Amino acid sequence: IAQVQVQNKLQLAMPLLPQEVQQQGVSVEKSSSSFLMVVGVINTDGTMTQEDISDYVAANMKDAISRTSGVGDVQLFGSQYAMRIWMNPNELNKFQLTPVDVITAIKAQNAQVAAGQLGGTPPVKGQQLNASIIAQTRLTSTEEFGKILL
Amino acid sequence: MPNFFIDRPIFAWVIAIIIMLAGGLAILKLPVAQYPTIAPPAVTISASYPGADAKTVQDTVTQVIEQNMNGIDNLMYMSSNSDSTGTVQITLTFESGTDADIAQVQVQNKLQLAMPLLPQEVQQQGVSVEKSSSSFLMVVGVINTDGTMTQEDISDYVAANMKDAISRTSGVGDVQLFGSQYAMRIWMNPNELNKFQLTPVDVITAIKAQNAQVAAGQLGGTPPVKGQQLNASIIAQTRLTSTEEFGKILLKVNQDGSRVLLRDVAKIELGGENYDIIAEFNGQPASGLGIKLATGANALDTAAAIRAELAKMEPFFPSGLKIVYPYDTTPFVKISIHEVVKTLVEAIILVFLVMYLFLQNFRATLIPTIAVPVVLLGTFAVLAAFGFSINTLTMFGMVLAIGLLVDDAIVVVENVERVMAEEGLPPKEATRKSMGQIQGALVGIAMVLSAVFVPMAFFGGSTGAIYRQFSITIVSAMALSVLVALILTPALCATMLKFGWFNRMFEKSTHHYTDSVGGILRSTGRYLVLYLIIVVGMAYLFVRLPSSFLPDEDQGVFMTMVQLPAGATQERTQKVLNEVTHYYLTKEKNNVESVFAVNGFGFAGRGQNTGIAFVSLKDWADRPGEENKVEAITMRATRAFSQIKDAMVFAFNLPAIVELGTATGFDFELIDQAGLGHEKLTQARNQLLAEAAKHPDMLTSVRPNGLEDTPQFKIDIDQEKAQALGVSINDINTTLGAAWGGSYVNDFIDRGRVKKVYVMSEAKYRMLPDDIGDWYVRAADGQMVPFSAFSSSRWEYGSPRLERYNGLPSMEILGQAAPGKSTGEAMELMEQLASKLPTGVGYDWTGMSYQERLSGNQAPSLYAISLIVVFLCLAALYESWSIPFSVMLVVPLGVIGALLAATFRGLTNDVYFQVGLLTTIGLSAKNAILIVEFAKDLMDKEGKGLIEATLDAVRMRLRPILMTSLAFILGVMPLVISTGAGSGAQNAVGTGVMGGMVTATVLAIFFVPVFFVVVRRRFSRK
Amino acid sequence: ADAKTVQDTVTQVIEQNMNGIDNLMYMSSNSDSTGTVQITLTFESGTDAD
Amino acid sequence: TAAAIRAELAKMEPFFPSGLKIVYPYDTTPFVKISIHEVVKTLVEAIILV
Amino acid sequence: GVGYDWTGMSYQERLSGNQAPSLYAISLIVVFLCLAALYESWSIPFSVML
Ligand SMILES: COc1cccc2c1C(=O)c1c(O)c3c(c(O)c1C2=O)C[C@@](O)(C(=O)CO)C[C@@H]3O[C@H]1C[C@H](N)[C@@H](O)[C@H](C)O1
Repeated sequence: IAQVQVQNKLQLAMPLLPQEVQQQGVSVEKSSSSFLMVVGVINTDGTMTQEDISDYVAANMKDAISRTSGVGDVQLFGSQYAMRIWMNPNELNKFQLTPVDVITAIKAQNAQVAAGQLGGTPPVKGQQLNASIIAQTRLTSTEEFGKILL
Repeated sequence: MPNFFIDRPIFAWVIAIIIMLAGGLAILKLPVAQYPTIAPPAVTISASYPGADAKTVQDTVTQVIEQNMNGIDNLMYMSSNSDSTGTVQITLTFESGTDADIAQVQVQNKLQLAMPLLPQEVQQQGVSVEKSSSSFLMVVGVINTDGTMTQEDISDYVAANMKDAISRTSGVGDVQLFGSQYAMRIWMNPNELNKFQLTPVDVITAIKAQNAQVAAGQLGGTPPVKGQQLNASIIAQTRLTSTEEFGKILLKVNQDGSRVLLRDVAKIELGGENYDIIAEFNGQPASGLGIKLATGANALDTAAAIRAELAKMEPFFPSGLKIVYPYDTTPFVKISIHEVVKTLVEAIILVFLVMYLFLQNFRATLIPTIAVPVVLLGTFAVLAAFGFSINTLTMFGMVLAIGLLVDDAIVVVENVERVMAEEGLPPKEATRKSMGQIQGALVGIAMVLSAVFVPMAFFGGSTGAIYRQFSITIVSAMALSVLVALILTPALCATMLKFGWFNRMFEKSTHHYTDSVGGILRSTGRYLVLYLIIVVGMAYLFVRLPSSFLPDEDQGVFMTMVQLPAGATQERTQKVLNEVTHYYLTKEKNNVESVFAVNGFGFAGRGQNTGIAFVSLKDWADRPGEENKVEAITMRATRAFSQIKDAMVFAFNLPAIVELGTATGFDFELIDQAGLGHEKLTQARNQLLAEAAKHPDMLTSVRPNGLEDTPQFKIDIDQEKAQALGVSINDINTTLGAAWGGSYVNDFIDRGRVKKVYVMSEAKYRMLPDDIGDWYVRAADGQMVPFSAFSSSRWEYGSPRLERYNGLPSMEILGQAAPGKSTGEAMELMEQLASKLPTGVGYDWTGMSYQERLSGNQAPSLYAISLIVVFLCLAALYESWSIPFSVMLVVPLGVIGALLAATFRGLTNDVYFQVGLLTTIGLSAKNAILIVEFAKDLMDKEGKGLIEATLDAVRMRLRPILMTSLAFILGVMPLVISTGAGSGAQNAVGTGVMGGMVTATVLAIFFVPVFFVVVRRRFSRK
Repeated sequence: ADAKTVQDTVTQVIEQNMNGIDNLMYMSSNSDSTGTVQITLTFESGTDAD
Repeated sequence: TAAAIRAELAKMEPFFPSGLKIVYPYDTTPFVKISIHEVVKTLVEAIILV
Repeated sequence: GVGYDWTGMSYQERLSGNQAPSLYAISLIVVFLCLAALYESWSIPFSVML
């Protein structure tokens, strides 16, 4: 309960938080101040980096560990990868663009979305062939992004 | 005690009255319900996004959504599928017997956060979070019989008018709809619409602000001005509330006073919300309403009340509203129940009759017969005292118990009409000294006994529970008995207690019988050989005896499996259903009572491609033999249902306990592990599978439980051109979207009930890649362009459904053990075959195969602890690390009688039989104790001589044993062992004992006296 | 500005739904002009509120 | 928990990249394991002086 | 097509009413029976209870 009770209330300020909080979701949890336990993960053959690890780790194992009883908070000594768009001003000052511009890009060319489909759900008189209609996908490599057309 | 009680037996009747009273309150205070609660508590998480496709749900949806299920408490494992029609299930099964209210919270309330990055399309249709269960109490259906009502008008009405009816009645654990409720439908046509230079968009926004709700002051309320007197409430804009009002939206005005309404671009109409599940019952528009328990009410009352409620209310809304019940779990209980107390009741009767025969008497057969009932009736408030409840598990729980209730009664009165015969005092000291010799024995055979039962309430999971049902029952029954025979029986029969051949003619075979045996015991160890044979041989049987859970049972309903091929489609899957309707209505009128089939479900995943069809038979009555029942009706179907097209149609009987661990089968999920993608996994998936079938030795039938890559028609917006042509990528996307997957504008209220509104183009314009075209965007300049303008089409393959095991992509494969082999030795091959696959590809077990794996085998360790405490108790009924060792070697004698349910009958080692196989080693080793007591009693007291005792001690026993032994073996052979319908576990319960009882006697009489000496003498040697 | 408007819009829904829920004795709502609504559940005594 | 955590990872160890080792720094478990056993020895032990 | 129930105090009230004629009954019967056991006499109670 408490954990309960608390998020009854919370929950009625969701919808006043700034969208950007919001959206990195808020968390509630119960647990111990101190740490149970710390789990190194280095790599032998200098085969990956500081970064690389922290992605693998988050991509790999921060999961299950948080999702896993009485584990009730795993810090993560690192961060997972993200699509990164270290801008440069000079330029967008040159070709005459602001991040705003850059951004709106990023939502458009990097995006998943939702057609419908050919055997049309409520269909017609009398039809064979039904199948989905796929449009825009979600970008997927360093590359896709910054070939985005500005 | 029973000495201080024989005395005041006026008391041991008060005692006999509370105990009794308490099972009347408790009979009343008792739940009743087909089974109890034996599956682990899952929460499912349902989601929808009109027109997605998989990646586009998996990556807009499942994920993240995963990613953040992360700090709920007891969870076992999670999966998750995302398929091609919006949906996301996401069940998360949890540890043994958590709190369901508390999981579900948590689960969800940690959803609450989630949402923020769930996409505005979803956010709006709701994710709901809720509890496993996807079949229970009854399923009312609502039909027309005019051709008046389509689906939707029927679904509507149901939702309109009865759904809450019902969903509030004593029971009724929630209602769920076999339809929709009207929808403001709004079917665009890019023609009648490009003519105005209008996209769906402008249709969209229009319907938005033409139909909303706008705030608006009062007149005072706030701070007002000196001396007002008017407060009212201003009433701005209000939801539209018809097809009319809707057809009147100024989508455009051109300078000619121009009137571009909605219906001038579309067509308004009351519609359904989802259009893609065609439900009919008997050829006929349908719209059922499923409805589940209530958690601690009573299947029996509850159905009543729902039948009730319908009945008051079909005096209403026009045409035929005929309300069928094409599923009820109602009979199947009642009809059980009725046949269960039929068992008790009669197994008493039998005591009485097998009570003339052994005792010329009457006020003695009047004893067992007010003592069982008083042992039952209290075993009703023990149940109600550990919550339990009245269900097919618990019921049979006391029938596989009868044997030991009964016995314990005759056991006491009959020690009395031995000792009050064989030169003995009146009732008085007859009892006092009678009771006396059994007193200790009677107790102490608690202990020993409890130890061969308790164990069993400790087991695994889903399974363990069934067992615990059985375990308590028996215990608190049996252990109830003892206590009632040390108290109401000593003082009962001690207070009322005073052919032409059989009498002296039994006093014949007895004499003749102990001779025989007196030679057995000259030789001595002669038969100990003829024993090890009988040991040895059990051992051969145990192994041979097949395994399981609960023998399937006929339930008066089963199912048909339609499953049209790749890209199928509704229209063309109906036809299939219509045949699986016909070839059920026609070639089976004397049994099909009602086909209720529906396309767009087949729990393999949804979509015009698949339906499923539940038929519900006529009453078992009207179904004579073998051929007229299920296994059999379905037999013929299945075979008569191949010869059909290229459309695979199966039929099958539901499993025992719907919600639970079916086949003895395995469940095997392939997980993903790294980068490997859909494809790579699809590679592993296949390799492994193919592997598997080159090993029919370990036997098998591995299957992907899930779907092939089908082809995908793929648009593909050309961003450059689109800027270029002056055309917003939102307008494209949208317009394609709402043309084709429809979108859901806002709501409106329809004769009192807010109801969604959907906007999406007629079908005519939306069927074939070839129509893409009809569809035209306004772009920046008033120039209405088309697709080819800025988009290109290509076919692809990809997934309609997409698997993911806790957090992460995963397939799913299930197959059988092996005519030959064990579920366990088969797991273990399938895991070597899994050993040697492309790195990345993991593999892990679910369902059943978490059960079976985890706990799984424990028969062993739990039985050590009985066969141990059986000893430690037993020896201190005796004072001897050795004499007890004679009461044991009984165990097998009883087994082989049981186990020849192999080679006389077509059966398998299954809970119903083990639980038997328990009940039989009660009677048995307590024969053993009594006997080897009587054989102790002499020797210890009046030294009555090494064997002199053994021969005398059986000498005085062969009745009691033969007495109940006779009661039972008839007690069980009734319907139990021969039965038409509502049965099965009937057969299971009996055949077990019935056979295991035989020997438990027939072997016992001779051996046990053997045993006694064989061991009392060996332990004082040379 | 919305009388019945609320009662059909939030209140109803929230009610249709208040089934299942153990130990529940009676429920009792009421819309409102200002658009506030109070559904209310009350359960058989000594039930576990939390 | 620790057992579970530990035999989670343990469950995802045959499939990390190239050379990547869970190591094990600061973990507070095994003392409370050893410790609480330390005592136990003492029970048996001073069974044996008595 | 119109009717009623009670709420709060009342529905408590009515509930507390119709309960007595059991509360007496069962309580009697419990004593009568106690006396029996106690005074070993299926008869002595009859007295007392009268
Ligand atoms: C793992 O759960 C299940 C497993 C197997 C197959 C099934 C289900 C299942 O739950 C299920 C349903 O719950 C429902 C239906 C159903 O056919 C099945 C299964 O086949 C049919 C239904 O959609 C109609 O017949 C409507 O015309 C009604 C109902 O909808 C339910 C389920 C929705 N997903 C839910 O959000 C809604 C309110 O109730």
